[PDB]
Amino acid sequence: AKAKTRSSRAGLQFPVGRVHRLLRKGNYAERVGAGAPVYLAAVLEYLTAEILELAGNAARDNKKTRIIPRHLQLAVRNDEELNKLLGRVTIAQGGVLPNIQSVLLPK
Amino acid sequence: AKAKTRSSRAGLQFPVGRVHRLLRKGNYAERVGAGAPVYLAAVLEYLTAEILELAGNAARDNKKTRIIPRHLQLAVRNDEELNKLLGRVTIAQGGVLPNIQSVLLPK
Amino acid sequence: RHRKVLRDNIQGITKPAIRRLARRGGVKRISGLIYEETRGVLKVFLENVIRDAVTYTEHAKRKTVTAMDVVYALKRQGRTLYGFGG
Amino acid sequence: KVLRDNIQGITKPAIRRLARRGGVKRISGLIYEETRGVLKVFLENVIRDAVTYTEHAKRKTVTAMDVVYALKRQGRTLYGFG
Amino acid sequence: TRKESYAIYVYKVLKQVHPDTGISSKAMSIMNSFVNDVFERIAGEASRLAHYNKRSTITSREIQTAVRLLLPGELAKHAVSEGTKAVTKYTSAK
Amino acid sequence: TRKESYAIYVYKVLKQVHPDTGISSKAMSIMNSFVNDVFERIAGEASRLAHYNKRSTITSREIQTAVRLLLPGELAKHAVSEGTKAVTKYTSAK
Amino acid sequence: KPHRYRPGTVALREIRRYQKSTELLIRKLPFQRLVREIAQDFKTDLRFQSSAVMALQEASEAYLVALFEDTNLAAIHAKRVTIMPKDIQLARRIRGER
Amino acid sequence: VKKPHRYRPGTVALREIRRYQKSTELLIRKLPFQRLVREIAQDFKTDLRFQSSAVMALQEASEAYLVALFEDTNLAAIHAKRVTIMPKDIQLARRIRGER
DNA sequence: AGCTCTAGCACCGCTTAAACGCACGTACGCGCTGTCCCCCGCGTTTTAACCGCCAAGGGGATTACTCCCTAGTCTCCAGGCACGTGTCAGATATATACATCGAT
DNA sequence: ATCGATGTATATATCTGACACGTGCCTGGAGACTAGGGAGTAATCCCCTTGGCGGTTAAAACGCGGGGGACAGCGCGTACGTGCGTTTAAGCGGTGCTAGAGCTG
Repeated sequence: AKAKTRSSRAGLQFPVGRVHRLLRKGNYAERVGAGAPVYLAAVLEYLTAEILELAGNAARDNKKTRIIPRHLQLAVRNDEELNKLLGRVTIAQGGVLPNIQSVLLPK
Repeated sequence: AKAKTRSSRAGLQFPVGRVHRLLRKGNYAERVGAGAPVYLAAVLEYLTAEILELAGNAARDNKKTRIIPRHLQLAVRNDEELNKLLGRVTIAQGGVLPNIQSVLLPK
Repeated sequence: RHRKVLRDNIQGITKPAIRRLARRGGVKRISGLIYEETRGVLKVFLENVIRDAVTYTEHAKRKTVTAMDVVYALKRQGRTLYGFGG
Repeated sequence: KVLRDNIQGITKPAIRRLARRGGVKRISGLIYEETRGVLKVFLENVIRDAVTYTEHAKRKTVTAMDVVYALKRQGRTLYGFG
Repeated sequence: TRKESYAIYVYKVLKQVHPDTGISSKAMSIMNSFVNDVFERIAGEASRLAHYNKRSTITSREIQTAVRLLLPGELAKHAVSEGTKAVTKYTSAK
Repeated sequence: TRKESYAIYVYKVLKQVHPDTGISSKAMSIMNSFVNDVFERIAGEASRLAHYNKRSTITSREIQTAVRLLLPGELAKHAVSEGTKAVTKYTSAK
Repeated sequence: KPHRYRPGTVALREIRRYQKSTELLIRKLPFQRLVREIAQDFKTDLRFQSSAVMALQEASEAYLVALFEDTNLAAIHAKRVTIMPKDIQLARRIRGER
Repeated sequence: VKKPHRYRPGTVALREIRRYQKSTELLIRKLPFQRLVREIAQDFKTDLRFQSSAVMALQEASEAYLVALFEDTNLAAIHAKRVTIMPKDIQLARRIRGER
């Protein structure tokens, strides 16, 4: 019959088959369930969608249509929750926030 | 022929076979070499012997013939290298090292 | 199994208990504002540990929060705990 | 060719600029010395792991893969070099 | 030789969330590392949850617990829903 | 049923290093947990070292590199020394 | 004429007394009630093993004594001896918990 | 004797405190950092080579460490009612993390 | 073990802005001195933790059964990756408008 | 309070090399297939957690006094910062070299 990719059956933009092969070849367990690569591809797609959503918002705030890892750093760090996930993460060519302490301002 | 354990073949007292079985069942790799269980058992013996020696010295300093977990905390926290190893590790029934800051001491 | 809907148990960690917990750490004097910030950070830490512990229970389809689940939950946050099997 | 010392190569206005990227107003005179010290011990810790990673693979150069992997083991993942 | 990555997939995801945004090659590398690291975290705790319960399979329950574990907060309330709908699609497609 | 533990082995280690000193049960479990934790750490680092070099077999060199990474300072040198003499004794006695 | 010691002496005496002891500084039953209160809104009708409760005891006590040692260092750095909530926040936020 | 127009000590510091936090360029010069990386990897062995991406990653990670440590150092300094940093602030920021 | 060939390394020139040292000034560190209120140590008082005993029975654990599910093998083809081409958006440059900071 | 230079930002055009797009090509995802044992379920026993009781008593809570210790204020002064001028080595480019990655067998 005509072959259909499992990501399209799942309605996903991330590969079910590649994730399933990596779960097999990562040797995490002896067996891998059917819906587990679908579910993991879906959570990867959701995280990618949120992080690129914040990246696009930061880029539009910067008025720069192609996103830079600076825009990525503003995307990850300004989010109150996503910063906790990427807390022990250094983004290459990322930089820091333009924060000035209230005492350090001139009188 | 007569069965003879691999631990005595290696001059070793933690078991070769148990470490080999937990290496195979631990899903670390598809294959495990012959020298891997004996080497890992030797490393485990060195660490256990060092901590037991320091705990016995600390118990002689406290004058009991028993290693209480307080002696284990005193053993693993007084040695700088073992402190660097077990830095993020909490040992139960251990307390803290009896240290006082010199600013807090009056005279 | 809860006998009653418990509330306001944060005062169970008393000011003298906070005073001993500070004394083991090696501090001489305690201000009055310590005794609620300490309770707040204690509440935050226990919420963070018990959330992971109860997820470990519900993955096992259990009703009892065993010691092994607490050990693995504390291992997940980077604070490994010994003396409870491991 | 063996280099003698380039601890002083880490420039004092460069430490000033890194601290200003950190968000400080003023810098003490000793900061240029203990900042070089902590940078040296951190690079010691990272480079030791990097070189032993390279020695594991029968390789005699140090790749960005092994630097990123040593940083990942150290507790600070690095994104941007694989 | 050929090297395997996630560049076209994150490009498709960015295109469907934003039709008029570009993205640099350094960001290709960062998304590749980020997807690989999140996959490594989730699969690692899936293996740990399998080994804690004497479990020989990794089903959707282990991954669901891992997603509830790594991610706290509202994404913990989001990513366990979205992926659920994914397998809700999959059981309606197989 | 029976649960596996490293109790008697670290007990005879204690008898070898301090022949006139006993052990308590709580400290016994603490040492068992320490043995399991260090075993998991070194085996995980060896698994990473094998996977990152496209290697499928964990050899003695794998764990030698793993203990060179994990144990800091002079304990690394004594660990690799005792491991090397153990494996040479194993090969010579075989 | 009572034997009132100088305030700032018996505090150090009991610092030395507590630092050599492994007894549990938090009572078992208030921590039972607190643990049940925290675990109540995560699932109703949960049960706890006694060894799990002891694990909460030891982990909580170790975390609190480490935090208080760090805030003591932060306080003595700030040319003061009494810890304040700003010391708590500073030690936590340098540690990265915020 | 007339004097040229000049700023207060601290306000051009704030002008570049805003200027240097909006950019993402590397702060350490590339050659001295590469030479330092080469000299640290000498007691391990000689004749070791580094790819340019390896030195790039090392410099980026070390600059990230220094910027995070300097935020913590400035925060320790502002805790002590001071606007400038001190060395003991550096050992405080190292000691709270448990890496001293 | 061995061929191929990327790229790390060595170097050399010049243009270059930072790097460097120094000169002048002032905000800021540090210490003193002030008020004072904040907490510690106390006995008295009072609550509940604690032991332990008993008991109800839920719930984890074991044993047993049977079946859906996934590794495994085989065949096949299209999505995916390397490769190539060419716009096009960002960097660069110059002119213009607005605003923070200085000091009239 | 007001006005001025210095500084950052705003606007428009030219220019360029990375990224968007397309094409050829092939490893690996997909479909079909059987088999085996892990997995889900039920039946079962029973450790063990919850619950209640009672008395013991250690300890929490309470108020008291008083004096360090916090902290505002002040002054002084060294050490910063800012600036100009000079010096210098990074930065950039090309050239030349081969060690040593990297793939196949």
